[PDB]
Amino acid sequence: VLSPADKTNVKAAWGKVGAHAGEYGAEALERMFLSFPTTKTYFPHFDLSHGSAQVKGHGKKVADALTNAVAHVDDMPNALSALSDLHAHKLRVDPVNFKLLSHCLLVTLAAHLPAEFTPAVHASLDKFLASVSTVLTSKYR
Amino acid sequence: VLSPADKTNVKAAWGKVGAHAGEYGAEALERMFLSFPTTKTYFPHFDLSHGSAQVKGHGKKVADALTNAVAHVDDMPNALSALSDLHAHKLRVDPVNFKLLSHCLLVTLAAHLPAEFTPAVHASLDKFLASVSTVLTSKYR
Amino acid sequence: MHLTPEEKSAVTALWGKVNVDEVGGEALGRLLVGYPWTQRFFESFGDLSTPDAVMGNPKVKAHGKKVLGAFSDGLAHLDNLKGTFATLSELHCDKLHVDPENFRLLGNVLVCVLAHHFGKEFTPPVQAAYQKVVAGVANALAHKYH
Amino acid sequence: MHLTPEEKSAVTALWGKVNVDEVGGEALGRLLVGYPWTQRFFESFGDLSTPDAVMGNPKVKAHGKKVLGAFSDGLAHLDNLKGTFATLSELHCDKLHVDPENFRLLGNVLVCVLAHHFGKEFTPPVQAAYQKVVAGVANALAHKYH
Ligand code: HEM
Ligand code: HEM
Ligand code: HEM
Ligand code: HEM
Repeated sequence: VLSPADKTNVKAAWGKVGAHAGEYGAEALERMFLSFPTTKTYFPHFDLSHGSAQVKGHGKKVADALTNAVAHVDDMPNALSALSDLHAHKLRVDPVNFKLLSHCLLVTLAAHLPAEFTPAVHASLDKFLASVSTVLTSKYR
Repeated sequence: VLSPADKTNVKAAWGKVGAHAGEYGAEALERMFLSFPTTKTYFPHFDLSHGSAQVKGHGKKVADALTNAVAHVDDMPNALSALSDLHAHKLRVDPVNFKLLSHCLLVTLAAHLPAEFTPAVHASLDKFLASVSTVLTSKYR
Repeated sequence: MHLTPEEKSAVTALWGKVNVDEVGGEALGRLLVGYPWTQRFFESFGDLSTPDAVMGNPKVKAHGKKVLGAFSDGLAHLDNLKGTFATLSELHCDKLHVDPENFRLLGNVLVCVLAHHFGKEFTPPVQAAYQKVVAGVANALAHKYH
Repeated sequence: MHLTPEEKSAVTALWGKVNVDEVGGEALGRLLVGYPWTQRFFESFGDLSTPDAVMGNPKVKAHGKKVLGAFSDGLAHLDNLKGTFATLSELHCDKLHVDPENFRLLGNVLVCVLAHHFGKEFTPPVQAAYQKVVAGVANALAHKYH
């Protein structure tokens, strides 16, 4: 569970992301594709080339969803229900891949927010992504 | 989330274990130690040799806790508070390990409850062990 | 493999007693039921709405036999699973888009089916050797992913 | 260890810019803070009650530097990690009883640390090379477990 501290940490670091969320979402995806190539099996229909608009497009959607979870940090299960259903029933992404993306998202933020990416913030952001992943995977079976 | 069918399946299967749970606890550990030798890092103080009373006793302890969990399948979080505490703040076993013991437990049940280990029951027990795993690692951070 | 002559013989000897037809259909079926998301690759098989519908689906059973067959033949090249599954590794990557994590789910299901079938015979030391093989197989199959 | 020549040059060029003293302390400190369960091996280190207590603990800093010291040496023998890390693997197993999963957590933390420090210089492709490396090191450190 996320503590008040965590909550403050996340709103703060995400606060800084602001308008770059979309681009950071795209970048986390590319990092993931390059470091964990097995994740590509889920996007056979995508142009995964550098600067692919499909990836750009996708990065934004993911960032929008994270932004929405931050806005509803106290009711994530409900704020993300629809996305939980989609992933459980249609996409059927194996659960292990959530940890991979989470990891690439953390690397992206670190790379962009040197001043805010403190030990404390890092830990809060990691618990946060773990919680988002748990929600998205809750309806799998 | 354990469905009513699941809770039923579990109570039935565990029902058949009966007076052998302790022996099955012991057997699951032995299978874990041999198949996943990295798990032995948590028991440096034990005699991990076949038929060790240390291993036997621990086997009962684990079995017993599972029993208590089946019994309170509706209130696991509460039924296992203390155990969740112990593991998070004292033992501090890495979360990956819970999946290994869970697996050795299925294998043991399967080998001992042929008739009862149907495909539907297998699925239920797995979810159950997963739930139990979540509970035991919920206070880690 | 990092199989001990003793470990090799145990694997080999139990296998000799296996009905691939039955074990193949049961392993794949149990997979589809325990880990529902693996069904994303078998939409064309039909109705997998229930344990019963999965366990009974002939397409499932027949796919199961094909998979354990290939597995079975790999046990004959236990000293080069890599070379034995190379082509199958590319296929799974490039044509099927199967996440290699699935190879590990199956392996574990396989072990549960064997324990199920052999009871007593499937001892801790025997499971230990099989765990090494299933892992080995999954690694070989995942080897050509890029 | 599938390090292409170009991946190896990239690992090496960046490693040239690292202050192992500093990176070592940050990586270790951050692990104890992010995954507090890992604190189980350091009860003799004193106060690890808060982030500042961990990050600033002279013992954590000193150990971090030692750990990264051994890692840096590993980077000079990318060809023979197993050999390079063999006595250490044995020690971690037999004397320290350190669950190898700990080696993979540290690797991920380390990647975040390099990202933190190098910013934009830690490109998608450089991260992918480092990912292969931390995994190879974790594997080498676990090779002697039994
Ligand atoms: C916290 C992590 C994740 C978030 C917030 C997330 C969110 C989303 C969102 C918002 C969409 C678009 C749905 C729509 O069409 O409106 C989506 C689609 C998708 N996601 Fe997830 N996702 C996550 C993890 C993953 C992972 C780890 C994978 C696989 C490696 C994945 C694979 C997919 C796929 C294949 C689609 C469909 C894309 C398309 O066809 O356009 N997702 N996700
Ligand atoms: C299925 C999940 C598990 C359950 C229900 C469980 C239950 C228990 C119980 C009932 C105890 C004894 C408490 C006491 O001594 O009063 C215990 C202790 C312990 N458990 Fe857990 N356990 C689980 C998973 C694990 C795993 C996966 C590991 C490590 C591989 C582990 C490591 C330990 C250790 C090292 C002890 C203390 C041993 C001793 O010094 O006596 N547990 N656990
Ligand atoms: C022990 C691991 C496995 C082995 C040895 C194996 C082997 C095979 C073989 C020999 C084929 C025949 C296709 C051909 O030659 O054209 C095949 C096809 C296929 N496999 Fe795998 N497989 C394994 C695991 C899996 C898993 C776990 C999945 C998904 C859950 C999967 C999904 C498929 C699919 C979708 C096909 C194509 C069947 C069709 O054409 O309808 N495989 N596999
Ligand atoms: C890159 C991975 C690692 C490397 C290269 C490494 C290297 C080392 C070295 C060189 C030593 C000193 C050996 C000696 O005392 O003779 C050491 C000791 C130690 N390591 Fe590791 N280490 C690694 C990861 C870890 C992790 C992740 C943990 C725990 C989470 C850990 C726990 C310990 C402990 C507890 C000691 C002994 C400290 C003491 O003196 O009391 N190591 N390690």
